[PDB]
Amino acid sequence: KLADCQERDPALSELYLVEGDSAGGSAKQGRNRKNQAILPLKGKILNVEKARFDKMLSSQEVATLITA
DNA sequence: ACTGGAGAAAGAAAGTGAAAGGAAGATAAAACGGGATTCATACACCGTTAAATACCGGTTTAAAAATCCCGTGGCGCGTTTTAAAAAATCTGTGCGGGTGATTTTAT
Repeated sequence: KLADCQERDPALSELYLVEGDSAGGSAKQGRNRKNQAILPLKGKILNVEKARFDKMLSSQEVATLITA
């Protein structure tokens, strides 16, 4: 789901987080593809304050964010 | 000749799809054990009598009970271990409005 940029210098790159695919589609068409990236999420995210470490690890959105 | 960037080769480390097999499950056929009938047949209850046994009086005697000395092991005390049961603390889950997403078929 990641739409990456073309710059290879991390000090000149940006990342945007959006709520879902409907917002991501609109964001990808108006961005500057040279040094901007878009990563869509899915709904409300897990509350890590009330959860456990294994429960956090078993999540999918958190894993995708960590990988990104 | 020399320098530094860039592309291509070559080599080594990590991820991968496929692998007997075995303990761990699961599912049927079989052997079992516990009720409803059906009587014939052996068992329960009632008069009669010869016989076997219980009981009394007095011995006795051999065996068991009572008594004394002693020397030990089997209970008793104090202090540790160790499972077992109980109290305390975590883990899921569903109720109803909200946010955002997935898949298979025909022509």
